[PDB]
Amino acid sequence: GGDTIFGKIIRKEIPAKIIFEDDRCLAFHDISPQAPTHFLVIPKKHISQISVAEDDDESLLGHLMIVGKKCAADLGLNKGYRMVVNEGSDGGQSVYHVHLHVLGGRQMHWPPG
Amino acid sequence: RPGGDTIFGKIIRKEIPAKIIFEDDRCLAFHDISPQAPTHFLVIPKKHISQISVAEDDDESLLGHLMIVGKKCAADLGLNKGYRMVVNEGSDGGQSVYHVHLHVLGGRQMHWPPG
Repeated sequence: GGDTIFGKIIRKEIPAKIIFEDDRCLAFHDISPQAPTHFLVIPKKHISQISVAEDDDESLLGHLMIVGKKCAADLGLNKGYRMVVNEGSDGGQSVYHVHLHVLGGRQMHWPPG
Repeated sequence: RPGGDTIFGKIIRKEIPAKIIFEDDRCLAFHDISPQAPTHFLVIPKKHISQISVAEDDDESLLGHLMIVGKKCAADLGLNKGYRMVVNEGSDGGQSVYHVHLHVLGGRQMHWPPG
């Protein structure tokens, strides 16, 4: 799981509002939401940041996006939504465990930050 | 015509020019014509998928390949302080071209919320 708060969430050591879980990822609502619906999809494998993901991680990263879009449909986001991965300081990455943001329920604007 | 006839299908088939960063059998990376950051490029599959909400379960590897190519191109472009990847879905997501595309933006501090 890793040495971050997201590792604690994976290990069920602190609570989170879990939306979906399987053997390789976990989706849960963001504790500081930026849209009426704002959740995260994270791998259970501790990849600290997208910049260090290996080629063998391709299917896992794609799995996060497929889970993300299936959860978005399940949460009723039929008008659309935005998916975000942050990397590093300029990207605004807040936890050094790879995570996919999914935001919806309001108009998302341009530029995306 | 393989890839469809959105602007991105035309770019895939070299019918409309673009500033290409990387190309392989599965995807194409090229700079955005209206950049929202000092570096702003797109990674698209060559397979036509209109939007992420209709991607199939067996598109997992392809979607992940977009992100791996995105981060490898970011490194090759010297985005050593980081970057943001964005996929827009539908009207609320701000989608304007219905051929799946991953944005990669960097070269400045990105703000929160992401739009």
